[PDB]
Amino acid sequence: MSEILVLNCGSSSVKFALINPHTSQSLVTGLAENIATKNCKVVFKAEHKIVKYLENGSYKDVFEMLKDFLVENKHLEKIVAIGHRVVHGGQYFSKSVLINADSLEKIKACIALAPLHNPAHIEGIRFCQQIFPELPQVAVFDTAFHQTMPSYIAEYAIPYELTHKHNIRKYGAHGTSHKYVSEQAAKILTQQKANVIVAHLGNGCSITAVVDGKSIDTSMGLTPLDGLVMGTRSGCIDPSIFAYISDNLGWSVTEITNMLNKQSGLLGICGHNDMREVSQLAAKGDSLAKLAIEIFSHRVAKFVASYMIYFNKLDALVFTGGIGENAANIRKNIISKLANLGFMIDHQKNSNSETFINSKNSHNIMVIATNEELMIAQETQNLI
Amino acid sequence: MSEILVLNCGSSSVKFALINPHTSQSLVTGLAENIATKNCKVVFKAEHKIVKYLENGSYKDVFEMLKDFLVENKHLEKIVAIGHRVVHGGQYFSKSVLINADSLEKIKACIALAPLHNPAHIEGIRFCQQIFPELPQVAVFDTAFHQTMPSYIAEYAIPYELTHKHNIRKYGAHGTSHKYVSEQAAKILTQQKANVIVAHLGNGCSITAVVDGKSIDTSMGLTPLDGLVMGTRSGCIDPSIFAYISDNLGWSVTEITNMLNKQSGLLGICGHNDMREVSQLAAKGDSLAKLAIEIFSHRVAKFVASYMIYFNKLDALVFTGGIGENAANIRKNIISKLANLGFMIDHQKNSNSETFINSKNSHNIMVIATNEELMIAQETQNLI
Repeated sequence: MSEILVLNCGSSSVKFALINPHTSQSLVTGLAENIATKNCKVVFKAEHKIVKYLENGSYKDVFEMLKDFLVENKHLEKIVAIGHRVVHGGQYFSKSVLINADSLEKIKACIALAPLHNPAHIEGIRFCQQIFPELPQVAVFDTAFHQTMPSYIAEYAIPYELTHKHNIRKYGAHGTSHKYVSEQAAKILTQQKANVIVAHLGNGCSITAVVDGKSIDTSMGLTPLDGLVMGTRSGCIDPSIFAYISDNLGWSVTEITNMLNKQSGLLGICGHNDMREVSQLAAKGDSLAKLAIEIFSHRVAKFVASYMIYFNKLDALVFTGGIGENAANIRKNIISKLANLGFMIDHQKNSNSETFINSKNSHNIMVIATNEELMIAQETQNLI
Repeated sequence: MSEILVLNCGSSSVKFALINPHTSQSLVTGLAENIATKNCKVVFKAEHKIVKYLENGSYKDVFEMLKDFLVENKHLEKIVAIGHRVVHGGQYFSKSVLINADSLEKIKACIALAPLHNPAHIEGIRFCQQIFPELPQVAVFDTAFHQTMPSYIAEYAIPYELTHKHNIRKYGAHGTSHKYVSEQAAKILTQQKANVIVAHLGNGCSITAVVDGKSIDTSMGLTPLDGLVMGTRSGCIDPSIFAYISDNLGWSVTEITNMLNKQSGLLGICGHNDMREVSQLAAKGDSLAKLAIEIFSHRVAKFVASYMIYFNKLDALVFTGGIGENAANIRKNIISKLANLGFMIDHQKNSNSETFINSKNSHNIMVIATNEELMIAQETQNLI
């Protein structure tokens, strides 16, 4: 009957789920958003949906409302631990860990590496210590899975001292998703270990080569900004743009970096960050939306192609994430761009988002739902 | 019997060659260095090498000395035109052009794209207008060849206004070498234009996908900093490194960019920028030199793999440039990493850098010497 409270704390949002690790069931899921604004609200999804508005609600208010809900609905007594999604564990963590003085010190040190992510994770952990004092807590790092990437792949071609004294290298992210999905792939294919390429396509997008079950290369970088085109993130770009923009427009590094993270990607190209809206606009003939789809899909194809280098035999190309799981048109586009590499879609299977969507003469092409919350619950249960 | 004078006019240097476009023969080559300093000197290489020192010689003094040499050795009368290398032609130039007020205006508008070179190119042209008034002049752009890249490939995923108002996109470079080499490959391979991937590996390194003789994708970006690992340039790196260094170490955009351009690449990794010295050190057992070679070679292999998407049938992978033409160990290492993609080297053919260096069961792998000065002479001849 034990449950794990799973959290993903963001700058103005808290995503939560109550999961039974023994049954793998998600009993309650929810999302607080627009925190610290007049539009603050918390959506609870249990048997039925309940939306609770809290004008000007703070992060602490949100946690108190979450606790109130757990108490009133008699979940608090069943909860044995809290698992936190933490984006960046730097070179410190290659697996999940209990939250205590040491791990917290390290998570704090990694703020430098993921300044747009780790502060909120830590704030969440602190609220939980205050509000659920007697529960053990676990951190599950989106960089952990990628810690197996070898130096010749992960390191950049920069001064030794920057690499080693300042820990600058490729870390990747979405690790929990890539781990969960690649393990699911091996299970479905009845393999002990997966040899797959996993494309996690959602608001953020990344892709990872998994060889014998371990990440060997991945698209995000020092931070989740790098690699694929995303909702508001640029992904790959010539570092020369900093000097160019600074010299010519006078923007600061902070301003340029904010633009790459918040005003770029699909949003920058066509004016919409939501791929669903972009698809609908493109279908109606919007030229920029159509272009955004081409740039997005072509870059995914280029990464898949590049990762073929790692495989004597590729078990499967796997789609996951909000877009990967649901957007048949995007999967079709990416696969059409991979025709020369022996990938081919079965349109009927694709339209239904089946587990396998490839035709007969093609590498396996799979659609697998990610479940980061369940993975976090399991990682957490393992440590208590 | 006619001759073309080929120039690369830099801020403190003039590289020159006298070429017969019809016989393809380079009659004289040379380099003026340290112009307007105590150590100003001009090297002339014809039958033998001659070094002429000219303490504090002006850029104008250099040109008069060049003229004097061409008069004294009876070359001047045979010269029919002057071809100028221009590093960046933006979106204005997709081919070589005769120099006139119009084209000069356009070149001037590209200054922001190459702020340290395009001015020196222009000044050199003006010196030539004064000193060789009778001769037609042609500009040949390192960026022109890549102007066939389609927008969904060349554009970054950034705000529309940055792309279009401010011309921020991938331009690539080494265009004159990629064009010349793919042209040579076409003469050797089949009846049609070449379908080849060209890896130009020298002090700068870039790789290009050429389909039916036209560039469709290439590794350098806005400037020649991006893409492959090079002697002192980082190539690809997470843009997030700017905020990290600026915020944590307090460096300026200029200092960070200088670091990526001048202290990175092989030099940054192992302490040596010259690939020959890196190879020699690695061969004696230096593990960092070995790592530098692994990082360098793997990145080339990743780009080759990524470019496979463009080809129904790849005609050849082609190595060129100072390293590509001469470094058998480096080519062997790169092809080694491409084993899963059906590339295999023949060691004895590789040892002599033969036209074909692949073994029996392999895509074609070639070594073709580049000759950018000849290409500039041919482009120039074509317009006069």
